[PDB]
Amino acid sequence: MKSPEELKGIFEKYADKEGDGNQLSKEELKLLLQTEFPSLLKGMSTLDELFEELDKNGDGEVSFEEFQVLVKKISQ
Repeated sequence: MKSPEELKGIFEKYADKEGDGNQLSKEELKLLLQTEFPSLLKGMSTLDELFEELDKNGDGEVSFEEFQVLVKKISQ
């Protein structure tokens, strides 16, 4: 969605590796940049503050409602 089928993709590929492909988790956010740009998860203390930067109780999941702050991280 943020690019030619590059953002909505994570949301069906890794978001799908776990349950539906319309929700994410910590084991499928990292794989995102890794495929597109692994070092996109900077901001220091990353690998975790990317989860709270979107939701605060997803329960370890990130639906496309919280995966939006990342949608502006692919296009470029």
